[PDB]
Amino acid sequence: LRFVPVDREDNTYSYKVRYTLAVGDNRVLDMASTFFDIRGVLDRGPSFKPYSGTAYNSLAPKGAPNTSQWIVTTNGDNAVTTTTNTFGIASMKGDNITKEGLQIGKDEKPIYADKTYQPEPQVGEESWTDTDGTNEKFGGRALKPATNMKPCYGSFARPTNIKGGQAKNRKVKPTTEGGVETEEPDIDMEFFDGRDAVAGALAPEIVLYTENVNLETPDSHVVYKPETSNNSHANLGQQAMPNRPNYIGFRDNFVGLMYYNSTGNMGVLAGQASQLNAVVDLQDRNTELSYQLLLDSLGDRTRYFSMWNQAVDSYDPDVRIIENHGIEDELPNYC
Amino acid sequence: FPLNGIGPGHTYQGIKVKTDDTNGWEKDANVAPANEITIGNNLAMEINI
Amino acid sequence: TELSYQLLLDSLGDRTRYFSMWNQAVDSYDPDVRIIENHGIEDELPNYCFPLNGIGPGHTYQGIKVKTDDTNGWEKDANVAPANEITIGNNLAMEINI
Amino acid sequence: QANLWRSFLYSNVALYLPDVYKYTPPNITLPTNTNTYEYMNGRVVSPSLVDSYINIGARWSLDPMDNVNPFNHHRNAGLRYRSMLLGNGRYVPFHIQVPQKFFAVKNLLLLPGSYTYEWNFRKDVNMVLQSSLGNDLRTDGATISFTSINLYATFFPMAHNTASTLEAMLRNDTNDQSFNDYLSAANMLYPIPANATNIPISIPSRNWAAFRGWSFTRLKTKETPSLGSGFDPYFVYSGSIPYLDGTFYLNHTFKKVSIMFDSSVSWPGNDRLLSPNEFEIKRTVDGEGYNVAQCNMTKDWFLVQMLANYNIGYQGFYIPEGYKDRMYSFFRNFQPMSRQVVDEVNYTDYKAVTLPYQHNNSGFVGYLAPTMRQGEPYPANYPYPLIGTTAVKSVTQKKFLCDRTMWRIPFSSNFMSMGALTDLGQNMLYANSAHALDMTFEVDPMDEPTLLYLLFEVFDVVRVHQPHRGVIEAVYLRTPFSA
Amino acid sequence: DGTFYLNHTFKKVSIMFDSSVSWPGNDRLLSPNEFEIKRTVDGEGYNVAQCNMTKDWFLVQMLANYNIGYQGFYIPEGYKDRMYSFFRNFQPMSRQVVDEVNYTDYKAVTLPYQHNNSGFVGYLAPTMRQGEPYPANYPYPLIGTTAVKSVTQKKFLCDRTMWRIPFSSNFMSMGALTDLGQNMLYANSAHALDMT
Amino acid sequence: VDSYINIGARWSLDPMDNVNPFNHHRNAGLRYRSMLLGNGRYVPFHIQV
Repeated sequence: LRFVPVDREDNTYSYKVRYTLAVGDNRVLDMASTFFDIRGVLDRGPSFKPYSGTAYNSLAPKGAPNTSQWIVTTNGDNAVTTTTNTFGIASMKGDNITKEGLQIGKDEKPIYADKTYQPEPQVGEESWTDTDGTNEKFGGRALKPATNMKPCYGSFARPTNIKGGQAKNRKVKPTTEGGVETEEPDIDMEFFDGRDAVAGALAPEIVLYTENVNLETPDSHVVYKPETSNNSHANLGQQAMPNRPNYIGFRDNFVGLMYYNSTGNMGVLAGQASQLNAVVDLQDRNTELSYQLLLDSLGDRTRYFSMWNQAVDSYDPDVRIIENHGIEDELPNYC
Repeated sequence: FPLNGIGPGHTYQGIKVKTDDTNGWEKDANVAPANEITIGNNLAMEINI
Repeated sequence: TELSYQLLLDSLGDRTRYFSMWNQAVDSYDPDVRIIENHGIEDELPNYCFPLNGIGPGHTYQGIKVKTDDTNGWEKDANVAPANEITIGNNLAMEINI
Repeated sequence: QANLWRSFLYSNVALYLPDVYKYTPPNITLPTNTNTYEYMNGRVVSPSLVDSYINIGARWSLDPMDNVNPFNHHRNAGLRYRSMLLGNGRYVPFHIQVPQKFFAVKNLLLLPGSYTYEWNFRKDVNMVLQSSLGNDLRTDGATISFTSINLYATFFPMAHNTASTLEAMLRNDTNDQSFNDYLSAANMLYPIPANATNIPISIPSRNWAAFRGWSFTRLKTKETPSLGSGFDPYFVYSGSIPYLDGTFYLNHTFKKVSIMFDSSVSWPGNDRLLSPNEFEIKRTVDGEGYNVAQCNMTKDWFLVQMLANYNIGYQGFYIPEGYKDRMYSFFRNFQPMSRQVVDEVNYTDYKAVTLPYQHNNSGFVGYLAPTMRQGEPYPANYPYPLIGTTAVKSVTQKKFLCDRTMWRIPFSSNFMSMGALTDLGQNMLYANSAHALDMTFEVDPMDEPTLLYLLFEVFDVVRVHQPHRGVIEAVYLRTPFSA
Repeated sequence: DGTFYLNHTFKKVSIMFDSSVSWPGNDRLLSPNEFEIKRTVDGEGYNVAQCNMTKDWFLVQMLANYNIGYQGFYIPEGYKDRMYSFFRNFQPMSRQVVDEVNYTDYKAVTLPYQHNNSGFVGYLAPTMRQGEPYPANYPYPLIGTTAVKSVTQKKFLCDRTMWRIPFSSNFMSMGALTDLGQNMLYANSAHALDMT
Repeated sequence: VDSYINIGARWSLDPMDNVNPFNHHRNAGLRYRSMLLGNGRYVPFHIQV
């Protein structure tokens, strides 16, 4: 049988609840069979991290950056921002490139890469016997210099379309006829050629789809970064480390959720015929410790009961005292 | 994988479309003459842990 | 009958021990496979693989000693080998997350 | 194998070192609050502090680790289980069932009638929530809000006739239910100032009847909150509270315990110990012959602890049976340890190389940071070979660890728990005379404020009477140290 | 062989005697006429163990197996908690998932369009690496300063065990011959039993 | 089912929930009974039932 509170009070750090425990006639009640049901909301906070490592690009080398661009200002006699200094990889292979990007198939009519999602960063050549030297055509994606340089390890950018494209929208499209601006993705196409490419032998070989994303590192921090500024060649080699784990949850046996051994916050159990309170409590007593030792005594303390949050605290015995047995490494290992 | 993620690359120069009568490709000059980009997949070695 | 024996022999004894006579080896599953504990991955420290000789490929170098003549320059030293292979910087390495 | 071992050692020891052993990496600005998660996530510990060769071939816990709380770890199975019970997300609506823990009303058989039931609940995140890092959750944006709290109660559908007979028989004066608190000790907290090693305490003259003994352990004021305050504004710690959950980890820091009665007589005296007037818990540097278990604990202290816990010691020493060796017991957690270290004085070729000047695994590890490899392959200068044909002169170190347990000094003539009411508890001199008790402790100094937890074993009983319908009367009695 | 693994698939159990009366009736449960094993989507307040099981079902299972529930809930001693018992295999679980409706910036990216560890893993197959190092679009961060709106899911698993509904007045195994087994109405009268 | 599946959560996969968990090679009893006969495809056996 459930009892709805007859009075409730909220304070700054206390929640006062009052009930009317009515035991019916020809009945008994064991107080050990009674409990409080608490339903509420919890915001654990930004310090919560119930795991080790990173969830994004875990296999990446901790110094490996994405395909990203930086600006080389280098103003000499005049302000000549060189710019478009690029560093990365292009992994998709197409048949040809004319002006519209990477051709990805045919239908006569050649189909071209959709700038919103193509080229997919998750695809590439299928076998190691690529044997590619015959003037191939390759395409990829890159990060515009307007996005902050970050290691690949831990990098996340939210999707902005059903196809997985993470590009933002560039609101700066003011129509010249006094009309409202129009949203569209900030995806641009840059073309590259080889080293000699003197006068006429200028045919593109890599087409990169530069873009801007909502880059963020939600479970890792940078542990090495040379210059406080951003978007420099030196910043390609910043190293990243995962955030420390922090498991946040309710205490064992809900110790602390109820008030004990406080004279100003003392619980009340009284029959209404009188008003005298049968609960007298002192500040020299420890109720929580008494329950802990009791429930140690009456049962085994490695088993877990989810009802009372009955999960003892412990530590790894190999971490408190260190067994340095050495390392069994007689056999060499190779890659 | 290599320390920098991708393996050794190649030198590349930026080029933009020609706005003149001939629609070819001329050297673009807001682009660096030496951009190191790798084509294909990166370098890797295999191990059975 | 089979279920009756199974529950009986559960009741009368412990069911993790194995007896080869009656093929008495209960079926079970890995508790970490039925319910997945995704604790993450303790991978703070980088791991590297290095060339067999420790350092990577090097470069050829010749010994030179200071000049005891009037001009204090550098002449070829000749107790030194013309081709000493020494690597500058750090060695070669590849990264792996074990 | 080397990489797996190094990863284990780093992620489980090096990141948990005290902040004196860490530095702030350059180009990085960290909050001034040392209790913030950002500060702890932004400091860098040199991996070479705890490396693959640390105490090679030895069973030894690190000395800096010895005074650090071991339950503030992500290897805590209970804590990580309780974290996963709520879910993996930062935002969670919860639904929990909380028990009643008061010793007087957690097992009472309530009779028919109408009663008023009332209690208070905390909203402080630093009290209701636990974190493995111990950072201040108040300043890190944790919030808890209660929507509705209900009380559930189940009844045995007993036959009405037998039930009526039960209330009829249970409303008499001789059928009053009686309960006692399991700990049954009066709790006293005493401050230990920083770097202080001597803490003397004084209790004025009072009756000492029904004394079942002492129990004492060390705590940390940063971890232990102020008792009785509805809200403690100086609590900046969200980790384990040993004062409340029993996870004690500083028992080894004691040196000796001295008991004086009436400021003149000594307890127990009567030359019952090798050191008759005090209790030498551990005796380092010395070693004339009064140590046991291949550690630094003294024979008398081991005998006293064994007799107090398992009644063992007068007829030989042996491993107690498991059903007495509970988790919070002594023999379960007693861990002797020993190791060898180089001889500074007698080794003629000794040099004191500092941390930035030690190279081992050089060229394949980072330099003072968990960063990329750098260096040359070169022979190591660290550590000193303690084995082999060229082993160095050595000196042995001994110590012991004893966690989640309380030191106990029982108030009996033979230190054995023959009964709850000790023999000296009903002794004539302690029956009617009044004595003032003086104690003096000796502890290993530490650079943080500490609190000496003292339990005066008493009898804490309550007699609850329900003579008519809807009437409860409870009569309390604490003996001694009465309310 | 007794290796049962689909006990959680039940929703509710209804018992009808003579097509008119309900067992056990007598308003002995919060849901008097049926046995609500689990109650998802709902949650007015009749769930326990931080999972989706109802209070009444937990009480019934505990009383049937270990005679526990009338005088508090506690872990049964091991020599009753055999391998094929209830408390041994009861596993409450809970998790958070992204809020589709309320998260304003939600996109439903399909499997072939999700890239994580891209450039270091294969594409939809346990094959060679292929791709570019690029920031991931999967999954949604449920922690951190930029955590997304979430909705909680609850369920439970209970293997190698049988749900039990005993034929006793107080659901307790006082003896092999149950009290209602020797009851007059079930002694000589004939009844047709309906279950749903 | 990748390394980030329900990161930091205690959760069994929903498709896995209706699949028989004892049909696994982590079955200790089954693999023990398989090894009792031997490692070969052909085996003469001798059992007591």
